[PDB]
Amino acid sequence: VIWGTDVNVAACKENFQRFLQRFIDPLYMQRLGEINVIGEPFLNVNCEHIKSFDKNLYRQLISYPQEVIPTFDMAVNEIFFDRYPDSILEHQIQVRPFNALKTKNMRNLNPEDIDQLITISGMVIRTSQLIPEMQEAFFQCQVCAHTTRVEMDRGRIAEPSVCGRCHTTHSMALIHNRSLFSDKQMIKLQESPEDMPAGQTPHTVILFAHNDLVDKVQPGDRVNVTGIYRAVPIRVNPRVSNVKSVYKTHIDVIHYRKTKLFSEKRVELLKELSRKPDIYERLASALAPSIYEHEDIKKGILLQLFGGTRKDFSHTGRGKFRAEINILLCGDPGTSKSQLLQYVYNLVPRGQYTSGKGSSAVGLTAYVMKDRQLVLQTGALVLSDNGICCIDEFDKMNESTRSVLHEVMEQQTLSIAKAGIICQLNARTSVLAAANPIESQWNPKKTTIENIQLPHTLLSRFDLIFLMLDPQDEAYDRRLAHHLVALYYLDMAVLKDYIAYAHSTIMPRLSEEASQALIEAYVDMRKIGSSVSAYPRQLESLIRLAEAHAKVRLSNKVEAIDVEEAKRLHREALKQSATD
Amino acid sequence: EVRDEVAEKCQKLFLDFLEEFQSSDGEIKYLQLAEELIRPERNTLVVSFVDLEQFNQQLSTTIQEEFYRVYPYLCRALKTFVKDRKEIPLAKDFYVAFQDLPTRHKIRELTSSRIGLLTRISGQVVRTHPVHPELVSGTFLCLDCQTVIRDVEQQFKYTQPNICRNPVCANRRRFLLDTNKSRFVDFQKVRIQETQAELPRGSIPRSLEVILRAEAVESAQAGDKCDFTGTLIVVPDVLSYRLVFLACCVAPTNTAESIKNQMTVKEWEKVFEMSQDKNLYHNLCTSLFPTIHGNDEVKRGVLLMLFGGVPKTTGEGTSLRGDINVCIVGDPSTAKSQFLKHVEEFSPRAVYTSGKASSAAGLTAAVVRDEESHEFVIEAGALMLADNGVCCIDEFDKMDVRDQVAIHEAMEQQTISITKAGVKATLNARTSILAAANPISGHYDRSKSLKQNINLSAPIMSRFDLFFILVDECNEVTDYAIARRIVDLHSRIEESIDRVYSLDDIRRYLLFARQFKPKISKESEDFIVEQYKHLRQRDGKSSWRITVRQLESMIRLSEAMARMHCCDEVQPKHVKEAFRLLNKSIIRVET
Ligand SMILES: Nc1ncnc2c1ncn2[C@@H]1O[C@H](COP(=O)(O)OP(=O)(O)OP(=O)(O)O)[C@@H](O)[C@H]1O
Ligand SMILES: Nc1ncnc2c1ncn2[C@@H]1O[C@H](COP(=O)(O)OP(=O)(O)OP(=O)(O)O)[C@@H](O)[C@H]1O
Ligand SMILES: [Mg+2]
Ligand SMILES: [Mg+2]
Ligand SMILES: [Zn+2]
Ligand SMILES: [Zn+2]
Repeated sequence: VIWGTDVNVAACKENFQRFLQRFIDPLYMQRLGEINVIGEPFLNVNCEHIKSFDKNLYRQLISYPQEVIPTFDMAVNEIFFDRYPDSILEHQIQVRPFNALKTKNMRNLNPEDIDQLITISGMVIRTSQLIPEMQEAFFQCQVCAHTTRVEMDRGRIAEPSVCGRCHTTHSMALIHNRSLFSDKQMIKLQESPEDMPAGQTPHTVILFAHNDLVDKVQPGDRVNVTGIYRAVPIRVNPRVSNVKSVYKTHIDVIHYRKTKLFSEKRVELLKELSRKPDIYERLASALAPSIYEHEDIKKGILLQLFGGTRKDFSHTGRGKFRAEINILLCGDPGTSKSQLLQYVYNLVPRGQYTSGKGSSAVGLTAYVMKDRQLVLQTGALVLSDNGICCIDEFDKMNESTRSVLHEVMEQQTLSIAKAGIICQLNARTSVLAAANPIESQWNPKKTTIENIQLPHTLLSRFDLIFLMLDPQDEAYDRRLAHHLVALYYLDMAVLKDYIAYAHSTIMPRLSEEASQALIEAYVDMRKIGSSVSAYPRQLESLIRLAEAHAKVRLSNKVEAIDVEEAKRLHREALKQSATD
Repeated sequence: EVRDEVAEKCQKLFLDFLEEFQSSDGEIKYLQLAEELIRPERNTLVVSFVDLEQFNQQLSTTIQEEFYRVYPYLCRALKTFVKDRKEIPLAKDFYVAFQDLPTRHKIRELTSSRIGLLTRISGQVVRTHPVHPELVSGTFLCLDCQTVIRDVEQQFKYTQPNICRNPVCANRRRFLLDTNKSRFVDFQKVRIQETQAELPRGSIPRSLEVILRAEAVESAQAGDKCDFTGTLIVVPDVLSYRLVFLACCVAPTNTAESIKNQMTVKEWEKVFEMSQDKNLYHNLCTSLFPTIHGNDEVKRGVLLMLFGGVPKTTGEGTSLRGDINVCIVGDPSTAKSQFLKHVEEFSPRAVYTSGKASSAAGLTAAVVRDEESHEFVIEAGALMLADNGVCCIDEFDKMDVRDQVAIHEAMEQQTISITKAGVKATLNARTSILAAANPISGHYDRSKSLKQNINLSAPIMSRFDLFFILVDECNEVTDYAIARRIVDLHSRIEESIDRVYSLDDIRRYLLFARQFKPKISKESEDFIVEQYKHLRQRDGKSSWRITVRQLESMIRLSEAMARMHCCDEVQPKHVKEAFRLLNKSIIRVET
């Protein structure tokens, strides 16, 4: 074996080559044929397959990824030289193993894993242009033009300091274009936030895609990356060869995985309780128990959590559809709007919480900034690209930000002219806006637009406008206070699994009953408006609401009961927002 | 005192290619190109890559592999070829511009492996820097020994001499520059990006900086789409490096007969059927707009906008518009954004945007300091990106005053001349514009004039060929039908559309139809004259009056409807329908 390792070149190769041929879910030979057809000279492999096939080889793989991978390529290429023995490829096949040891506690990573393969789930934050790094430096004497080369001089380059032909003084200067280079992309990636128990300080790491696998992950993408953990010294000064005792560390990526659920008991449990007739009401009452007497608001946000069914109108030429639900909560201060947003953001996965003020700690916009490389720092909406962004104090905002909000609500994407190029960052998020009245309290006989002074267009894009206030009813204050004092002296997890399962599995779809019920509801609204009339965006809200209610029922097909509840809840917001 | 025999061999064979290779006629074409190159302002010699491959396939492949290495030798061989041939000025720079390379790569395909070797690429310009003289052969002299360190070529940075020309002296730090003797050449930095076609959906394009020299300096402009032959090269920057593509030649990004021959038989048959197909007008509108109910006049006008009339340049050099400008004013919702989105979705060269767009470009060309270099750069806006295309602008009511006047200048001229901070330039933009707006106070007051209904200035109103008013009718039948269309679309997730003609077939027909230039029959001329007599006799009351601008739109519309059927001449059928569209477009004040 090579020194310091339990690795034999031939035996490991045969064991790996045995794994390629002999396997049970043989797929590796099939994708090899696909590779022989396509020509893509890589073989991405779930390492757990090697674990199931050979735990020792998997253990041997983790211990010595750098040492063992060239043997794996050698085994695969000979297999390619066996099956389809003649072929044409710009270079022979390679292997990019992945999904081996989910040490996803990135914040808990030890130096024991140095030079051992690890896979981690996280969201890429920043990237950069590919760095052309020298591997062979062409040189040529200044005096007599005597050419030469220096090849892979241990990272640094060794200045010849003397010619070869005339052997003059230091005259052999590097030739940039004649030299040999390789691509190297630097990426900075953050720990996956939901995986962090405390999250008091989210962990961040660096990545290096060398000569290949470059630009395959755009910023903000939540992916599982598998690569070799690395640590290198840092010179105290570039001039001096002294180095620090501490060691800055990075990952050399080997594979990118772009991105069942739980045990069978959970799917049994959610399917069980879903059969309850009042599960829709029970979840609403169960959701946000700290709040009291608000149920229409609770039901609305619950439908937003479930969200409308994913729809793909690309075939129709109609573009993407806002399947997500955007609810604006408008009400007096002290009415628990902020608590609800904090509650929903705390419960919801991959969510976001921000403030309508520009002084929000995050900021609801992406922009370029010098690292000193001018790199795009993302925005909260893009950060919650699919999740839910709970925006507090939404009323107070910059008009340009409101313009940005109008775009993403209209298009589910954010267009930014970085430098000169324009990038359309897709943001199919769900917006939970919280707005407070202008002045101390809500003056009646003034619309929400009068009482908030916002564009009628933008709030029209909001499907649901929940108007909540503080009535001058001492009974409600009395019951509320008793409820709070009782609080002074269903678990969320099952609810989160329910929504996660519904998104993972269920997909609402229109029934002709629901279709006709929706049509009757809209024309009825139009007839009511025939005497603020109906708008087809309201129909878009109603169908989207019906999908969420069907998703709550886990029917997988929208039913007229969804339409009736959607019509009811839509009318509630109309009644709440109705004003003369 | 070292010679690269490969470069000597390549230079000789390339010089042989210059002085032996010949056209099909049997004459040395490159002698004729060199003969034309003797003129002032003429230094780049065009060369066909396939020709020198035929002359020597090894020479072409070696040049392809080591293009940067051998390129100075090509210029030197060009100098020997051209100097003796004619009375060329003794020393003016000469360059070789390549072409006929099939290996057209995407920007995604560029790598360190492709450094130095020649390659062709295609993309869209983003921003163009001013021209700047750049030293190529530095002429230096050590202050102490005063020996002239001659012709120290600088690798695109302030590379002083390493050591004195005098072996005795080693001052090593006080090389003064000779301003005149150092060779110079003008370089221009330009940013390009991936074209939309190559670009994956939702993917950020690979921005690329390129250097332009000799005739290539002004070859391309800001915001245009072009193809470039040359090679990629590293450049050191503050052992760091960054990539730039030096393009020797710049070409634009891609006739009816040539298209029809290049068009496959099935595509030819379909397009031939489509040209023969009567009622293609309504059938195309229905196919183009599956998720739409009613408002077919909007669908009609957009389709005419997609085709557009024939442009004309007068004997006085005054350009006359070929495309057109159309606007829509509609109540809240009512599918205007949906209209624009379908148009953008179907059409390449169709760019969507909003008047609320707070970009510094302001939808058009803009002059802005570089974020790093601090020099002003002509950064192209989306309107310039849509050159010879379409712009689906939203929130046209909510435009900015700066954009408003600049846009008004653009549509009036079909071009924009931008001048600020000393920098000056002009750019062509023959782009159909689809304005989307809402009435003032949200809803359209038909009892009030269009000037009251919208905030747009009268020149904007004049320069727009058409205006379509959409109003929320209380008629339940339309409301029921729209809901039926929408719910069927949602319930029938796919297959709800009814595309009698596929969008590719639609696009192929438009491309082939665009190759035609329909003419005005004298029958149609008097027919057009007769139509405007009725319009003039009608005299509105119309929300807007009737100037010659209405007639100009009419003839451009008739040309488009002549282009609809691919007929080389206009007929009265096209004119009367064009009159029907515009005359119906005239909405009278309903007070
Ligand atoms: N209807 C209610 N049911 C239960 N708790 C309520 C209700 N109304 C108010 N509260 C309580 O009142 C307090 C309101 O705090 P919170 O900061 O969430 O209010 P807010 O209305 O969102 O405020 P603001 O608009 O000023 O940011 C919390 O204790 C909330 O529990
Ligand atoms: N006449 C119509 N026929 C069919 N569908 C219609 C019609 N009018 C509106 N719709 C439907 O209305 C839905 C919502 O309209 P949309 O969001 O496109 O409006 P908009 O034109 O952008 O509005 P505005 O700019 O005034 O806010 C669209 O999906 C479209 O299907
Ligand atoms: Mg609050
Ligand atoms: Mg719109
Ligand atoms: Zn030498
Ligand atoms: Zn000296």
